Amino acid sequence: DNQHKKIKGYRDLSQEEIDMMNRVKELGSQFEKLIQDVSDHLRGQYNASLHNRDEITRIANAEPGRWLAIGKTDIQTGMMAIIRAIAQPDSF
Amino acid sequence: DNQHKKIKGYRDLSQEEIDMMNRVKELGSQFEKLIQDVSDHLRGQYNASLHNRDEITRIANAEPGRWLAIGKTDIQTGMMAIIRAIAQPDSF
Amino acid sequence: DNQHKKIKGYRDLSQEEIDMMNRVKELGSQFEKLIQDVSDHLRGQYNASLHNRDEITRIANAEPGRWLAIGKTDIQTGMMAIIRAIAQPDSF
Amino acid sequence: DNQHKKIKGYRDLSQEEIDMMNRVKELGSQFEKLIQDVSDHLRGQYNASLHNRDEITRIANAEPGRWLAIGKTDIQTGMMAIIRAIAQPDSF
Amino acid sequence: DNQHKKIKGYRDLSQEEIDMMNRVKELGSQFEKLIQDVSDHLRGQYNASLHNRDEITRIANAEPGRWLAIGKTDIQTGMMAIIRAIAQPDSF
Amino acid sequence: DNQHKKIKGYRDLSQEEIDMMNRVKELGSQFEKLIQDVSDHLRGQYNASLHNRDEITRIANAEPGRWLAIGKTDIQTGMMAIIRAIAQPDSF
Ligand SMILES: Nc1nc(=O)c2ncn([C@@H]3O[C@@H]4COP(=O)(O)O[C@H]5[C@@H](O)[C@H](n6cnc7c(N)ncnc76)O[C@@H]5COP(=O)(O)O[C@@H]3[C@@H]4O)c2[nH]1
Ligand SMILES: Nc1nc(=O)c2ncn([C@@H]3O[C@@H]4COP(=O)(O)O[C@H]5[C@@H](O)[C@H](n6cnc7c(N)ncnc76)O[C@@H]5COP(=O)(O)O[C@@H]3[C@@H]4O)c2[nH]1
Ligand SMILES: Nc1nc(=O)c2ncn([C@@H]3O[C@@H]4COP(=O)(O)O[C@H]5[C@@H](O)[C@H](n6cnc7c(N)ncnc76)O[C@@H]5COP(=O)(O)O[C@@H]3[C@@H]4O)c2[nH]1
Repeated sequence: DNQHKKIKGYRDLSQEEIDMMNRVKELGSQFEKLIQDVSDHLRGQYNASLHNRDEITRIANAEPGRWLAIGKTDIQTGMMAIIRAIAQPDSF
Repeated sequence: DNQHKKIKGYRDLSQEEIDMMNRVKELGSQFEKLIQDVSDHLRGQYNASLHNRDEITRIANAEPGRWLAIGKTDIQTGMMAIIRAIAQPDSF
Repeated sequence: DNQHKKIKGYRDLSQEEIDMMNRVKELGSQFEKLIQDVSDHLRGQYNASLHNRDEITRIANAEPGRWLAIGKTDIQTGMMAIIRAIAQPDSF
Repeated sequence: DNQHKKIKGYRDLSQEEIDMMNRVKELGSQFEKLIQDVSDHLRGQYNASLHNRDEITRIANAEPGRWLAIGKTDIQTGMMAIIRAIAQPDSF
Repeated sequence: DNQHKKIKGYRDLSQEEIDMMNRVKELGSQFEKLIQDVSDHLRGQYNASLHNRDEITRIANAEPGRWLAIGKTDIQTGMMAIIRAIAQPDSF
Repeated sequence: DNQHKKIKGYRDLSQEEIDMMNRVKELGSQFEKLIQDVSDHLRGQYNASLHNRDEITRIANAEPGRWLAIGKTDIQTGMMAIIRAIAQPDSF
């Protein structure tokens, strides 16, 4: 019970603050779905092109799965930073 | 006309690809609105607390405007990386 | 009371988990002190060298205050990522 | 001998500067130990929960090992940036 | 034809702008070659030292391939950010 | 003399290693010049458009100076990471 009191820097949050944090989290869920959809597109693109070496080489050179992972991490850490701006912990 | 042909690594894109890129951009617009709303909350919070030194010191120590800017940059660069995964330029 | 239940993805945490999170936060406090000490060194270095244009130009070109801010942000976001690995939210 | 003279932008450093850089490196060693401890916790958590599919799915969805790696990289690059603020190379 | 008009925020670009963007891309190609050369050095270093456990352990602890990948990503995203400063999309 | 021995994790470097590190630094100097050129373009663009509010608003919304600074930092930290892959310090 009341885990936050045990965590350093955590402070009490009002309903407005919690609602804003949850708004950020919800938008992120939409990004997650978009990322899954892009991953699904990539899976199809790769499959459609196996045996067509030129396209497989082009896709390997574009590295789209690596870039999608980069984007996912930036989206998640940006969400965390916005939420920190709302929640405002009293610690480094 | 056809600026992309002049830009290195840029390739022709199908309507499905362009639609996915635009989907990413649209979700980002929603993030922009959320960020503005958080900035507006912060402006109000600061204003409501001027002359209450303890709260002004607490807010200064939490640095919420800096964290909001950090989050904005991560959201934008993540969008760029997801869009690169869709668009797949043929260059470093 | 029990703010975490209202925040999406947040889950109950055991004492061991909270103790590890707090360990991360404590180490960060040590980094904060080190960063302040470096900022103090920089303030002195700059002061000692005003009127010695060559050194002031060299310091301006090294941009040490900007680099210290870069380091501070990376330390804080790394702390946040380690703490997320311990706390393990059930959301994007 | 005197490798630094051969490296562009590297400049001579006083004992105080070297001591501060080493202070940063030492604090980092403490972070390394903490990261290993978290990795050990994660290994145990996973092991304790194999055959309990719901928990294994939850852990896979939280991606704590990926987040721990993210945190490690941010800690290391932040250390590098703080050390650059102390050492102040005369190059881009 | 004219894919840019279909992509949100994309604007018409003059020849000077496109030439600057391509200048960035070209410099990046030079970085790609340097990165390949470093990867080749690492491959040789590892090979030359197999059976010399102490050196293999030292290399594993330095993690140079991971650091090279980190550097590659930072170079590519920095290129993207400079190009965005030139191209100036009218969107988030 | 021999400052590196006093810095933790620093190891002796061969001429080939130092030459590769310097190659990275040199390429970076080329990036610095390109960044200055882009900054100069931006200064001119802004100047040419003062009193044309629509263009000044568009430029303010694109935030090209902020994006150029983002790119500069990513280029510099990527250089640092590549150089760490060559130099291979024996510390966290
Ligand atoms: N002042 C204050 N009071 C709070 O109650 C509170 N709760 C969170 N925060 C801070 O918000 C910011 C963003 O949170 P996010 O959920 O994105 O990341 C969180 C989330 O991924 C995870 N986490 C924290 N608590 C829990 C929890 N109870 N369950 C699951 N995951 C958790 O660990 C990350 C980092 O936490 P901190 O980096 O220590 O504090 C956070 C951070 O500064 C708070 N700040
Ligand atoms: N002016 C100046 N004089 C110096 O003697 C000096 N030594 C280091 N630095 C700069 O400090 C900053 C942080 O150093 P860190 O050790 O975290 O990263 C270092 C470290 O990981 C690695 N490295 C450099 N020299 C060695 C070395 N001799 N042995 C092992 N690793 C080394 O390569 C990284 C990047 O070096 P640079 O990015 O070229 O210069 C560094 C950087 O700006 C110096 N700056
Ligand atoms: N205003 C404007 N008009 C343009 O014509 C234009 N073209 C690109 N940009 C923006 O430049 C910046 C850097 O571009 P880079 O090529 O590094 O990344 C690009 C590139 O990796 C990829 N991409 C975009 N279009 C194509 C394309 N036609 N073919 C291949 N890859 C493409 O997707 C990345 C992100 O694009 P955005 O993040 O939506 O817009 C870019 C970005 O802001 C433009 N901005």
